[PDB]
Amino acid sequence: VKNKCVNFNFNGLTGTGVLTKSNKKFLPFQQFGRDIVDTTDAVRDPQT
Amino acid sequence: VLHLTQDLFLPFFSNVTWFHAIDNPVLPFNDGVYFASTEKSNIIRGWIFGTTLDSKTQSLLIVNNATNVFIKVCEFQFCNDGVYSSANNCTFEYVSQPFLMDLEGKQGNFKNLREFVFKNIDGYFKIYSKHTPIIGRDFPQGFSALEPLVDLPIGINITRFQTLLALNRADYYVGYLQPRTFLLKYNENGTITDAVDCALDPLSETKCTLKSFTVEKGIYQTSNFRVQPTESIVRFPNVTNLCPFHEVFNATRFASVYAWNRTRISNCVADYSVLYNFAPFFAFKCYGVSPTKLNDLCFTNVYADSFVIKGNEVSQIAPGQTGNIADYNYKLPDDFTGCVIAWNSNKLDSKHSGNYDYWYRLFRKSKLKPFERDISTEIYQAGNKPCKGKGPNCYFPLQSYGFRPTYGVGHQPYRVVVLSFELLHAPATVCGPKKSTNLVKNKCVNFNFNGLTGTGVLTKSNKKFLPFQQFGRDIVDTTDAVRDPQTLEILDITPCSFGGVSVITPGTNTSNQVAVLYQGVNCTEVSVAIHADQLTPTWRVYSTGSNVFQTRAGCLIGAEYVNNSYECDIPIGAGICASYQTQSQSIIAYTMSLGAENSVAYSNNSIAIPTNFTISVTTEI
Amino acid sequence: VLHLTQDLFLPFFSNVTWFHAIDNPVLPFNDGVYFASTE
Amino acid sequence: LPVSMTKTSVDCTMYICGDSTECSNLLLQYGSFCTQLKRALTGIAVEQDKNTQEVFAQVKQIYKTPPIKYFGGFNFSQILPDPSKPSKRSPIEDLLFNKVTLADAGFIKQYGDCLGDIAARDLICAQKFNGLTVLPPLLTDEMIAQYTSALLAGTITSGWTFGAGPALQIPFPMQMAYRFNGIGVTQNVLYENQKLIANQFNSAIGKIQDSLFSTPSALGKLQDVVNHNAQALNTLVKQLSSKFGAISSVLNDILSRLDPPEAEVQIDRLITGRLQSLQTYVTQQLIRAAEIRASANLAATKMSECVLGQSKRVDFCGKGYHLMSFPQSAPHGVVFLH
Amino acid sequence: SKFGAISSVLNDILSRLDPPEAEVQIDRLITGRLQSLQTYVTQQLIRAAEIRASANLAATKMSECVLGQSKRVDFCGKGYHLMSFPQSAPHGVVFLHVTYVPAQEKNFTTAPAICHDGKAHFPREGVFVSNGTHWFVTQRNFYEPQIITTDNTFVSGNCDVVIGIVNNTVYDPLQLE
Amino acid sequence: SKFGAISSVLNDILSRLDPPEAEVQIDRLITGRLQSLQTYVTQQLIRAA
Amino acid sequence: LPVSMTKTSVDCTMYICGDSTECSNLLLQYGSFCTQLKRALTGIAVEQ
Ligand SMILES: *[C@@H]1O[C@H](CO)[C@@H](O[C@@H]2O[C@H](CO)[C@@H](O)[C@H](O)[C@@H]2O)[C@H](O)[C@H]1NC(C)=O
Ligand SMILES: *[C@@H]1O[C@H](CO)[C@@H](O[C@@H]2O[C@H](CO)[C@@H](O)[C@H](O)[C@@H]2O)[C@H](O)[C@H]1NC(C)=O
Ligand SMILES: *[C@@H]1O[C@H](CO)[C@@H](O[C@@H]2O[C@H](CO)[C@@H](O)[C@H](O)[C@@H]2O)[C@H](O)[C@H]1NC(C)=O
Ligand SMILES: *[C@@H]1O[C@H](CO)[C@@H](O[C@@H]2O[C@H](CO)[C@@H](O)[C@H](O)[C@@H]2O)[C@H](O)[C@H]1NC(C)=O
Ligand SMILES: *[C@@H]1O[C@H](CO)[C@@H](O[C@@H]2O[C@H](CO)[C@@H](O)[C@H](O)[C@@H]2O)[C@H](O)[C@H]1NC(C)=O
Ligand SMILES: *[C@@H]1O[C@H](CO)[C@@H](O)[C@H](O)[C@H]1NC(C)=O
Ligand SMILES: *[C@@H]1O[C@H](CO)[C@@H](O)[C@H](O)[C@H]1NC(C)=O
Ligand SMILES: *[C@@H]1O[C@H](CO)[C@@H](O)[C@H](O)[C@H]1NC(C)=O
Ligand SMILES: *[C@@H]1O[C@H](CO)[C@@H](O)[C@H](O)[C@H]1NC(C)=O
Ligand SMILES: *[C@@H]1O[C@H](CO)[C@@H](O)[C@H](O)[C@H]1NC(C)=O
Ligand SMILES: *[C@@H]1O[C@H](CO)[C@@H](O)[C@H](O)[C@H]1NC(C)=O
Ligand SMILES: *[C@@H]1O[C@H](CO)[C@@H](O)[C@H](O)[C@H]1NC(C)=O
Ligand SMILES: *[C@@H]1O[C@H](CO)[C@@H](O)[C@H](O)[C@H]1NC(C)=O
Ligand SMILES: *[C@@H]1O[C@H](CO)[C@@H](O)[C@H](O)[C@H]1NC(C)=O
Ligand SMILES: *[C@@H]1O[C@H](CO)[C@@H](O)[C@H](O)[C@H]1NC(C)=O
Ligand SMILES: *[C@@H]1O[C@H](CO)[C@@H](O)[C@H](O)[C@H]1NC(C)=O
Repeated sequence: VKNKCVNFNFNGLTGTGVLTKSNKKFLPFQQFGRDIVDTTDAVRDPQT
Repeated sequence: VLHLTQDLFLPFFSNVTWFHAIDNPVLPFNDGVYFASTEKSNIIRGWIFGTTLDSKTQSLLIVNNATNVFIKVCEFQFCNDGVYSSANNCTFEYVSQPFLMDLEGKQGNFKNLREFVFKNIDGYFKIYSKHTPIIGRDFPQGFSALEPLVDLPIGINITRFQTLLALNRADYYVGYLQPRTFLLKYNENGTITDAVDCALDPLSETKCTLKSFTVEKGIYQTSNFRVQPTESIVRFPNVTNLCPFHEVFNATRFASVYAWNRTRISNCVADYSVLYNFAPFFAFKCYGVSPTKLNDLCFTNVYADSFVIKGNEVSQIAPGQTGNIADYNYKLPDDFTGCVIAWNSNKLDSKHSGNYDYWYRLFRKSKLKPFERDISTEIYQAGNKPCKGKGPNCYFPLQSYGFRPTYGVGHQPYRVVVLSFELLHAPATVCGPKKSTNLVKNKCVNFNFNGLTGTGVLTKSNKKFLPFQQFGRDIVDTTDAVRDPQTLEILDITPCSFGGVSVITPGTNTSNQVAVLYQGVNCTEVSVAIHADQLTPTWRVYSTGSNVFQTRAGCLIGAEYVNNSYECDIPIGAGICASYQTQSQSIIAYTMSLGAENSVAYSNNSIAIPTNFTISVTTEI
Repeated sequence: VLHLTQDLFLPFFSNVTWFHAIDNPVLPFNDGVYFASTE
Repeated sequence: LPVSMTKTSVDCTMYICGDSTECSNLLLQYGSFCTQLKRALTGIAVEQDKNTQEVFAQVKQIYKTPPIKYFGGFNFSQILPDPSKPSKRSPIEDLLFNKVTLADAGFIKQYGDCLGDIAARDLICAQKFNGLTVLPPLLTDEMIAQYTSALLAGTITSGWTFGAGPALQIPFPMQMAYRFNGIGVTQNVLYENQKLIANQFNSAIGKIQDSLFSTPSALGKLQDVVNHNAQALNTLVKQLSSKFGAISSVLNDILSRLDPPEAEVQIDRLITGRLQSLQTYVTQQLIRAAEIRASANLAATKMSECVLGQSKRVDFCGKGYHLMSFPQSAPHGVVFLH
Repeated sequence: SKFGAISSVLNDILSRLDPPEAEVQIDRLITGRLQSLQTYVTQQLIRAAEIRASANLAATKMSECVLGQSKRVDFCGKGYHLMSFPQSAPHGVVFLHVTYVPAQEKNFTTAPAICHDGKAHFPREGVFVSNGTHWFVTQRNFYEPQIITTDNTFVSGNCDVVIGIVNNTVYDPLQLE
Repeated sequence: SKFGAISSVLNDILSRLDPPEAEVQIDRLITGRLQSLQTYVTQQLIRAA
Repeated sequence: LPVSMTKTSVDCTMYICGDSTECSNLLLQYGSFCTQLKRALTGIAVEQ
């Protein structure tokens, strides 16, 4: 359920917000995402 | 982003030990190991870990082959060359893709550089690998990020490390990680392009404080420098008398709770191993002090109140407790700083046909205030009768702790001795067994004077210590002078070269050279400290003799004093400014030039009046 | 230094009862007593 | 008018956790909460330096008095520098330095004599024992007197022209006449009572020096600022003897008495107390530095108006119709002679 | 920052622990974050008070330098101020002071007054200046020599009290006509 | 404001708990009120400036 | 134009510990954290 306010519990990372497609360049080992202030920014879909 | 992290890293310009292979020494493992190797196709298979590498401690094997790996946690015996001969307690196998990638452009020019980093934080063994087609240099210098490959929960005490070889008919580069602070420059793609260690050089360390890769022109306060004690002196009482703890525990008639036998422990050395020995311990709840580190403390007076009491009243005894015993028989003070001890004694307080020797009070007119004995035989009043006797409405105060060799756990004759300490500022008479070292003056040194731990410079003094005086202080209430227990002399106490390091540098887009300041400390002390390698900063700035300048604002290292006068470029303090000026370029320090020296032609009848004018448009923001 | 302390101290300009001798009354003890004698 | 305060660079790690690795590790759990403190103190130091620059460095050219000193009968030898004195400071200036006592000079490098203190170590050694140092001001008290002398020689030999552009020499009686013309009195009146006004000027110079001497404290503002800073530092250091509701008030014996996973609570209690006290100190220093910045901006405006010219605003440059103002350097401040 | 708690994430601690202790960690996070926020607000108050002082300075500068000529030296830029022009900047203002700055000057001579006939003449406005041979009257900030006249000077004195006086002749446009 | 203690009345919590633990709630109230007073004094100093 | 504010002289001992001896004892363990406050308010009143 993208582009909609949703409660997410991604692989144990719980939070609130809106999700959508992205054009990141995650390396294969990368799993989470963050910012300079270490705020969880991107989550790789574990089943997609 | 320029994210900064604190984690085990290989220090920049650290030392990797380069070996050869033509027997395979065991390398110590501590805080992780960096590994690298350049081989034509394959001469290294894997690594083995563990402790003592025998069939007594769990070990590891990271051997590889052409198609997979062979990760396992086992207790192999030995091979002395099929790389093991035991699989008894060997579970937790693991198989996945191989760790070694080798590619050639139709030529063996590629030594397939293989960088590996392993570590064992809270178990969870982590392996990071990155293969770079070999260039001209074996261990060159260009940056290469390291990516994780696997992380699985090992949970064994990795201390030793070894490698495996291959068969046939300049590699192995190994480094050690220690905990440092690193700043990493993250590429737009998410990769790592540049990293800087915050323990390498002044410019690097500042770079790691102005969190960026460009340190612009100016002077930046970064950290502090502190001399490190070359030695560690402890001075403890001249006597080495073992305390009579043995006699306190080797007693045969530990008095009952209603009359708590209180012994005194003074002028002795308390070694609590003898306390452990005479103790099938069941309850060693220490409150004011950690029981483990009991031999490193100096106490003024030690109290050993001993009484035998039931099982549940062992749980009863504690500060701020309650019960028939805790209220009318033995109340510990709330602010208790000490240990209570209970070990079962059914062999000395029991016999056939019974034993009713022991006593306890359930009847007291009021609560027992902390550390008070109320030995007295008065019948408790009930109602309003002045009755003096036993029976109904006239109750005898204390009843019996009747003991026979057969009860349940909560009702056996537990033996209880409590230790009460006085851990305050006083001349202690009881200390732990320690070796009183010698005295070294005029040298930063950790001191443990009669249990007063600290660090600083000691020396002779002309104080007028009165005979009872033991300590020193100031209006700020900090220990200043401590009298020597074994020489009866006055020794002052000082900070161990505390200051502040500021680095003067021009913009990194201009030059990489730097000038370092140690604030409010003569360079003679930092020069000897640097030559003694006892300075807290690890970055050692070069000292060519021409780069030392004792300023009024501290002392400068790395900049030469130029007697000329220029406009201030970088303010250091006390009228001294440093700047990057041509020689062909270097960093110089100079005194302020407040402006051009000018003289007016004032006279009795001489006047200056402009014959012209200009219109100037300035700006203000 | 001008250190300030809080302890059991004889109050300034307080009552001090002066005795003589020529029988040895028992005196109450509370929060300590200050004793002085010239002989 | 105060111009600056003592610059401080209190350090978190040493002030709160004296060389204790576990204490520093548990302090790292509060984040950069105190990197803000170091940044604020650095900003205060830089602001004080800029305040001194704004107040005093108002001339780009350092002027010098003529070798002869005959200003139409006016006696000024009390405010120009004295060559014989090594510090090259005016007699008016010397009283100012002798009537203000600094608790911490800062430019002492006092390390090395805390061992030689013999007696109980003083406030400075105590502060060094717990990581609170004093940085020295960028402009020393000597070249600040050079700036003051440059300003003084600019006024008495060039009038107010040097405050605008090139310094144009003009006889002192003539500058007096022009300032008089600036307050609505004909320049002629001066040229018939030059002797009387010179005698009155000399008498007032002499009496004001005596007034600033026999007085108990006419420098109350500067001494108040110095006392405030010293008292703030003393209150800062004194909180290190406060248990803050823990077993003891010393990190070294707390770690040496309790094992790590029970001493953690006590060490965290100390961290909470000490960080709160340090935040109190830093906020109060920020407030006082803002106050001193306002005072120093007032001083800079007063210099630029009363010194580099005649100010028509009544009761700004002292009481009465303003004529001139001679600045004098003071410990952490400036003193005007309107 | 964990501030001394198990974790720094509220949705983590809540969904991992049960109130009893937990609350304890959430209270720790409260006493950390609230104190941090109070630090932020206090610093903002300090900075906003300083900016208010700077803004009052700017407003007075505008009202004086722009809406008029300011006689206070050095206030509206360096030199004899003439006018200013304000310009808008992000979160601030930029002033363009236009100041009159003098230029090339020459030693000439000067005397406080000129005694024509037993009476001392003083300049109505300007400076008594001498080329070196012929005395002249001029301005203060610009050289513009003018012939000494009874209108360019006012007379009051006795030629015997003013020191530095010089002998010269002042002209009158009345005797000729 | 209870500040995370049993109650906000000091006279109540002294008579309802014994020192050992009471001390904890009293310390909580202490650090709450003292921090509130610190905020008040800082804001008053700002207002006075 | 404002010229002065109300002069306040709060006292820590009562404000934090209403006539409670054990609370005074507990507050004493916080050092001279309240002498500073009384000094600050007194200085503010004098400044007004
Ligand atoms: C508690 O019981 C202890 C053991 O008897 C007493 O300690 C010792 O008693 C022996 C008796 O011969 C002494 O020789 C020895 O010096 C030591 O005192 C202790 O006194 C006693 N205390 C009380 C308060 O009863
Ligand atoms: C006053 O100063 C002016 C500039 O500061 C002079 O103007 C100059 O005139 C010359 C030609 O004479 C130009 O080449 C130059 O660009 C400038 O415009 C002006 O002459 C001068 N006047 C006097 C009397 O000195
Ligand atoms: C200017 O004012 C000076 C004040 O210090 C005068 O110096 C004086 O010198 C006399 C000795 O001649 C001392 O007795 C006196 O204490 C003072 O120092 C100085 O003479 C004076 N000069 C002129 C020209 O007025
Ligand atoms: C004094 O001021 C005089 C101005 O009137 C200057 O005299 C001039 O001299 C020329 C001839 O050289 C005359 O033709 C002219 O009318 C004027 O009088 C004179 O240069 C000046 N003196 C000096 C020393 O500059
Ligand atoms: C200006 O001119 C006056 C006459 O025009 C001079 O007065 C003379 O003074 C001398 C003595 O100096 C007398 O002897 C004579 O009778 C006449 O009064 C005056 O001195 C002169 N001043 C200057 C400075 O030249
Ligand atoms: C997840 O597993 C299902 C079941 O086999 C499979 O159909 C799907 O492709 C898998 N997706 C991923 C991303 O592993
Ligand atoms: C590597 O070892 C595994 C485990 O025995 C085996 O399955 C695999 O075939 C081996 N690959 C080779 C021999 O190339
Ligand atoms: C194997 O070793 C582990 C690690 O000590 C141990 O926990 C386990 O009991 C052992 N298995 C046996 C003894 O069967
Ligand atoms: C060895 O590792 C195990 C894994 O939990 C741990 O229990 C043990 O404490 C470690 N050894 C030591 C000496 O700490
Ligand atoms: C009493 O002393 C004997 C003598 O060796 C010893 O064996 C025994 O353990 C001691 N008992 C206690 C309780 O200390
Ligand atoms: C300490 O003991 C030794 C040996 O008994 C003695 O020589 C020395 O004088 C003693 N020192 C003091 C201070 O008692
Ligand atoms: C600092 O300056 C020099 C150089 O070290 C030397 O006299 C001594 O170490 C210090 N001087 C004083 C006065 O402390
Ligand atoms: C040049 O510098 C030296 C010290 O580096 C100094 O002793 C000397 O006086 C200086 N010369 C001049 C002319 O200032
Ligand atoms: C100015 O006049 C005084 C007194 O006549 C004299 O001492 C001084 O030398 C004169 N100076 C000049 C430059 O003429
Ligand atoms: C001391 O005792 C006398 C006699 O009872 C009494 O008069 C006096 O007031 C007492 N001292 C004080 C300070 O009250
Ligand atoms: C006036 O003459 C003096 C003496 O030579 C000289 O120093 C000064 O520069 C001159 N001023 C001028 C020419 O404007």
